[PDB]
Amino acid sequence: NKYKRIFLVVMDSVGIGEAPDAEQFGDLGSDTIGHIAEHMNGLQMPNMVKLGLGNIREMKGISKVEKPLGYYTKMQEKSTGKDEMTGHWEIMGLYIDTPFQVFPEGFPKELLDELEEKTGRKIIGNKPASGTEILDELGQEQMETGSLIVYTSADSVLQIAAHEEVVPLDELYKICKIARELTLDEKYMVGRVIARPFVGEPGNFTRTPNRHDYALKPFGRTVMNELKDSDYDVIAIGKISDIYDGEGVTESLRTKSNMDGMDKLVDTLNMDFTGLSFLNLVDFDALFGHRRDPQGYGEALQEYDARLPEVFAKLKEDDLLLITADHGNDPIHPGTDHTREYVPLLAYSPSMKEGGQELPLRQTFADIGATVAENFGVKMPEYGTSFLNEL
Ligand SMILES: [Mn+2]
Ligand SMILES: [Mn+2]
Ligand SMILES: [Mn+2]
Ligand SMILES: [Mn+2]
Ligand SMILES: [Mn+2]
Repeated sequence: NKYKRIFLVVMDSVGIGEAPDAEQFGDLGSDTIGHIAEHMNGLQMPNMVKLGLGNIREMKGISKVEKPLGYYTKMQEKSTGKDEMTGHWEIMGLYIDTPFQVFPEGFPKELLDELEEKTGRKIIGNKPASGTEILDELGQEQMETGSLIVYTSADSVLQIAAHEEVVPLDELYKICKIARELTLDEKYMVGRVIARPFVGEPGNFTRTPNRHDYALKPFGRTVMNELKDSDYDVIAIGKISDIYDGEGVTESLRTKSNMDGMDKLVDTLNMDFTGLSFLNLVDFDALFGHRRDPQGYGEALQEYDARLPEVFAKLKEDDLLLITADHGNDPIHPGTDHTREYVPLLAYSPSMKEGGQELPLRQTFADIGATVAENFGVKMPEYGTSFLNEL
């Protein structure tokens, strides 16, 4: 192998400006890093700058450097959709024609009618809401009636809440499996069904850790599958295992925050492994992008950047660091959905004694998968062109 270890970091939703096909999505004018930089009167990201972030694109507080530590470019999404699954699945070598849908006005009556028909239960709610909000509003009615609270987030999810003392957990799980079956339909294609059991009394409801998820497997065997099948380590950090439904994962490390994510990345740097360490930093998307909070997003990016020098110090000559994103989620954009954007790509190894250069623009996210596959000598993905030789 050229590199013994590849550390892949997805800064979730950290887009670098509208893609050529942004108009189709209602995403004209969308710039995630750029609008955040303007809100902050200049972003403080000196370590990303040293890597060459400004060399990809100059933004307020983010300037180009004469000698970037590593190679740099941006990537264009080839798949139809801009959702959580699509971006990650493409990164690992796939092409996804069928997008996962979001439901800002709730689910179609046709879907909910069939769920009622199959379960013999009434459905209430049917709106985007946080767990706390929907239980405060509907928890009591749910307890008294034995109905199901169905709700969604700003991402492609269908969540079903029921009180543990009113609907047995095993019955809730059975209902979620039915919902999972009904939502494998492009009429209303849902990424994830989530059981949301709760306990307590009116005015004091709490969700329990008895949450179960019902996810879809990637539409194809991924580069992670190939690595695992060839006895390489595939260490998933954060939501990565969930996103791929465990496919090709050899170890999964749960994280509770972006800072915790970086701690787990550092943990993997300290591990003797051969293969891929794959981190998703989700706070950018989950806390700040969807909530249209440019201040919080900017603070999070600055907190993330400050962690990087320790990562640089720990990288070995035969380690490669790859930093990218999955889509955009511009915190100063209408609505609550993602934005169709280019994503940055930074590729750094301490063995790059002369620093890096500009790479040709990556025409699909699958170029990452192709590079990883070529490095470890496993079956190449159907899509994607490796840039390993350029490094
Ligand atoms: Mn838009
Ligand atoms: Mn994402
Ligand atoms: Mn999202
Ligand atoms: Mn050196
Ligand atoms: Mn390309």
